[PDB]
Amino acid sequence: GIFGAIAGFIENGWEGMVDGWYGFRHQNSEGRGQAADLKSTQAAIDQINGKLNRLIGKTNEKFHQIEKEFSEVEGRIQDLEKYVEDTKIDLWSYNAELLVALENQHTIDLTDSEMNKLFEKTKKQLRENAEDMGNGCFKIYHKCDNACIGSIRNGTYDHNVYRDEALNNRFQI
Amino acid sequence: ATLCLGHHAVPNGTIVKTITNDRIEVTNATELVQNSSIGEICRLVDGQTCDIINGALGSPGCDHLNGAEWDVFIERPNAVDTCYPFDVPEYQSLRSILANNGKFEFIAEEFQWNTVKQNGKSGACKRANVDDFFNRLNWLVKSDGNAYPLQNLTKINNGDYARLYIWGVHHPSTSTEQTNLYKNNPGGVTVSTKTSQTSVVPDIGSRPLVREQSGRVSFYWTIVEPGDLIVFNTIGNLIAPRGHYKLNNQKKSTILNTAIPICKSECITPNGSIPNDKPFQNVNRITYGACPRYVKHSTLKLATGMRNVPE
Amino acid sequence: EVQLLESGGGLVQPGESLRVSCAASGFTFRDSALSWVRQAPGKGLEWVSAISGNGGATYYADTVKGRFTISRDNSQTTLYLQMNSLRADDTATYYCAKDESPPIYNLMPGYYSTYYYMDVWGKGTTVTVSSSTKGPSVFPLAPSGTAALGCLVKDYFPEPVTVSWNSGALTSGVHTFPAVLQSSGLYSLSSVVTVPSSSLGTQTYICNVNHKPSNTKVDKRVEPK
Amino acid sequence: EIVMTQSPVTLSVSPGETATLSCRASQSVRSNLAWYQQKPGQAPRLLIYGASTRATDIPARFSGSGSGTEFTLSISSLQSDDFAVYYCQQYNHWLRTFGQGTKLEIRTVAAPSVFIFPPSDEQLKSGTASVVCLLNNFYPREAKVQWKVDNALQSGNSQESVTEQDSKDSTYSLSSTLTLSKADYEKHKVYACEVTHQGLSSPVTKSFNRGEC
Repeated sequence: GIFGAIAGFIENGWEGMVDGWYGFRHQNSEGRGQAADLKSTQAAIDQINGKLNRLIGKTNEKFHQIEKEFSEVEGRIQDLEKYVEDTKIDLWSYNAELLVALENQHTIDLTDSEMNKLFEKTKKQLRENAEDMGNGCFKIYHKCDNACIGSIRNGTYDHNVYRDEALNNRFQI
Repeated sequence: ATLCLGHHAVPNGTIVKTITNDRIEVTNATELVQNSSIGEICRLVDGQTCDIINGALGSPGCDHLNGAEWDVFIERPNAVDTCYPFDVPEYQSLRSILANNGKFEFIAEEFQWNTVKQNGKSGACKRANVDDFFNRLNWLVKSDGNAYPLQNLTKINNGDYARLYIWGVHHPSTSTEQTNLYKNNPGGVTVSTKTSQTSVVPDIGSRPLVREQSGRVSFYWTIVEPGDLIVFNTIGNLIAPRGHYKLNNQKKSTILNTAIPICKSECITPNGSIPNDKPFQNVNRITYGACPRYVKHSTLKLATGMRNVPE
Repeated sequence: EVQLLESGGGLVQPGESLRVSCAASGFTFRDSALSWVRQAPGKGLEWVSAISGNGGATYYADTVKGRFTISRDNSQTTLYLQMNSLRADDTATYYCAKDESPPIYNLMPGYYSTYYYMDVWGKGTTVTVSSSTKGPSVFPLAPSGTAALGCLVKDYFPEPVTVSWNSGALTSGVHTFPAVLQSSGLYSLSSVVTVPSSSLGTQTYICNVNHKPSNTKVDKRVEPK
Repeated sequence: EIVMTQSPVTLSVSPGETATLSCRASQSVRSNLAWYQQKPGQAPRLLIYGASTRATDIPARFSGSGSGTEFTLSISSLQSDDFAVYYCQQYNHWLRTFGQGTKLEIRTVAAPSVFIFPPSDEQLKSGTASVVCLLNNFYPREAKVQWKVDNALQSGNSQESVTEQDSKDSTYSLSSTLTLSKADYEKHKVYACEVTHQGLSSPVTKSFNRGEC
């Protein structure tokens, strides 16, 4: 993707994450855990459903048209009827091909974008209390139990509470 | 502590095409091209043993078609002739008009034919072992007094719909059959409106034996618009109408010849009805109804998930 | 069986709060969406809100955009709706409705598919927002081959009242009409019965009126006068 | 934020005939559109969703169609139990909206039988007088009541209501109440209800004289 998260600085996806598209994995004093992020998951899903809504269940009614198969050679007029239909099919076949190639490129880019947004949002939350390890992981420079990790995931983390502990750990020898 | 951000992945990914890459795996995709039909056409009217032409003439076995209305007339390959041997000089054009019109609404009319006998029947067109005929047609023959006077009859149209009159000319096998049936020799028919006409001279001769007959009937038609009128003129061999069919002003129907047996579906193809949830289809360029658009590709996968990155 | 049951509701003063429960029982695994729809007697339907998965909705109508809040408790399988800052026009029969979507949508089973249609409706709970309960006065509509007689049930609040005749022994020919709302804000309705003229003199007719909201119960004998 | 307008407000269709309904919608809408059959005293029941796809195990006589703006709902073979009200919803604007509602009717014209009731002595002792006019078992629904007190047309002091179509005979009935103070009621003599209805060749008046019987 153009943002460089998915198939980028995030080395691979998690097959064990089956309750969401994006999420958090942590390791602290109490153990190792995994939790999905619902808002970013839903944001991606809503955009994809928006595309589907434009494409699925919206066909157009046609009734009496022209003949498109012929049992006898006729020449001029039949050449014209055949050429008209062949022209139309090639133009629709082009539209369909480009639509899928374009939407797919965009779908892959929007899903990569949602991953990047979640990472950036988390980074800002942690302020000076953590450092980006470059693989989608943050090293958090303070004791962070399950409730602390939970507060980060649900956007209630107060960085000021830990800042002194974190700064001392980060900036030493 | 450590906090890692991530995304899901699946073991069973799907390959899709993008602008920059022919083959890229995503977690999920959906198909945009409908490639199959259930093989049935889900308003249909089954002609069964009557093709649309004997249906219109009212041959034996076709009575079930009386009053029928259709979007698509289903005509069967194993349909068979059950009446006097006939042909239609512009067969495909008459078949088109009947199919396109989309209904069999027949309006009986009284024709005051003079002197001549009506309701001639034939062994080639048996109904319950009794000699009969096309029930929309009226076979005129000479009187018991051996008379077939010039017929000269007029039907005026001041209804609000165009009328379709179907009529025919009989071709006897021999001069004897000609005189035995119509006295005069030769016969002759002229049917005309204000602006159009058809004139036919019978052609006497031996044709192959079909249901015991060497003669033939050739059928013709005349359309009579509102404010126009039709004149029938004969000195013999006329196979007269018993009335006319009503034509819809707007003709929106058609016919499909198939052996496939007859559900609810909006899109019809000659292969059968197809679902219309997908925007495109690969089944047939010929369609009727709310249909996906025909394209040449057999498959087109739309990604519905992120790039799949396992390990 | 996919029926749900709505509990709660009642009479509340404008400005107060009230939450209505919806016991989602049956086929619903409660990974599907649910919605609330209110209707006042004398008005049509109106969609109120919706819920999805966990906290994906967040979907409220503009009428209640800043007042109503929708809760979901999947552990006890009950849907809630906290109706705060209730106004006069909030008086309606709040229906809890199932939500179904075409299978092409709803990619992840839990989250919201932004195209839902309600299939299984609930029994509904009536919520009245006004200022006191009052039992009816019952007056005879006296008969004066076939005669009509009846009872006028007047000046009660809120709906409903029930009317029977001769303790339910008289059914043929009975018509109990919809109540009308008077300018005082109280309801009035009539119940009538047609009977043989010849029965007036031998047969007693009594209308039995029950107004459960005020636990009031009246039998009124209707006599020719 | 996307209004739905059904047409008409109420329609009368004989049982057996096809009843076509309208659901005109501002702004385009095609993917999602649901029809409902809310019988009186019951919750709405889903009939069709999307546009034409009908719900599970519902009769095939309920047909749906439409695209973008104009939508229709036709009931093929009509039954006497179809006297419900029908609605239509839409997607999406993240905010689904419902329709106004279309009332469906199901007989021979029938004039009302008209009865007038004086206030009871019991009511008068409480200080008010309700005079009631009953229009019983009529068809069609359209009916007009006028109240006169000593031949003076009353305005603003009556209320009326009308029953649902009766399942047993397909008729309607109507009750009108004229409310006066006790003092006013005792000041006048002749109380009359005048009824106009298609089944009556001339309007019918029922009346009484206060203090006579």
